[PDB]
Amino acid sequence: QVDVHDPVMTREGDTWYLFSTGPGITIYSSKDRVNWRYSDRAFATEPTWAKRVSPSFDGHLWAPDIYQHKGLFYLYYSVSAFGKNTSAIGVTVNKTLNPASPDYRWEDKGIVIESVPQRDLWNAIDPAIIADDHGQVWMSFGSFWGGLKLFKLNDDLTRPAEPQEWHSIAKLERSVLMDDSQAGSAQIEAPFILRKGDYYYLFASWGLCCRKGDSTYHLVVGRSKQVTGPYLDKTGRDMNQGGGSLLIKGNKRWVGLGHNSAYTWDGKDYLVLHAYEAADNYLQKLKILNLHWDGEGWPQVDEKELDSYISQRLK
Repeated sequence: QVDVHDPVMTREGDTWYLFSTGPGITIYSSKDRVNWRYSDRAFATEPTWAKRVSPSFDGHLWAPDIYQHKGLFYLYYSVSAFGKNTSAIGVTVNKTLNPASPDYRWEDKGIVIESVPQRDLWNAIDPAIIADDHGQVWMSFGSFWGGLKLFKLNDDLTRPAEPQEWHSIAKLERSVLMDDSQAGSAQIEAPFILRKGDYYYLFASWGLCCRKGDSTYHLVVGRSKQVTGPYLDKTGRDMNQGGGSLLIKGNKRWVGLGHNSAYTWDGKDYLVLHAYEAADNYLQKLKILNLHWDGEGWPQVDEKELDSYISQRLK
């Protein structure tokens, strides 16, 4: 199976592209969303500014997002360090995703936004891009600290619009009296927003990833009429006060899962995530699940598809 973390996806013409946390942002390609061949790393080495944001930076970019805009491909990515909020989200652009195309090259546009310890009570990782009905485009992001944020992008989608317009969209408990440089116990990260019908649906990941056997990582969801919130769960609780309705959690076979994306392709909806295979040393694996919608306007997935979806890494 294809091992990925924090997977996003897009489609250029007839081929699917997948992007994963990994060196330079790992890129895979597939004509059927099942059998995946390696395509490229977006960055050969790393972004030139990466080390001054995060001195210890190991070469692994985190938590990508892929967004199509005015004929161009915008790939957001995160530079960070483990357990810290010395982080930034960058964006690099391409005219195409086909590596053998002469127009293929990724150009770095640099830092969209950066978090600084003791200044910011948020962590500048885990971008997701969403457009609204008024021609505006927003970035949602965040992990731990004071939770998840939404801000308006400027016209080229490389920086916050000025003047700035920000909105908190999901949070868990934290006292400001805590050391600002510490992650805290607000185990929440990785917003993803999908427009469906009259609602925007905010997915987030709760609990702890990356922890083999002790991983409690799972997905919750809420929904809002406006992209800027408030996102309420099934019981009517704002996600800004720790609301969020269980979408999918793990079992004996898949211990922890999350950091999801979500897409509408050819009139059908899909959930894209990673899940830790307990029979394979808890190694993250791509899972694509059919995303359904009940008669009350809430998403639903069949967890058995954690087993029935079996990706294949080709050579």
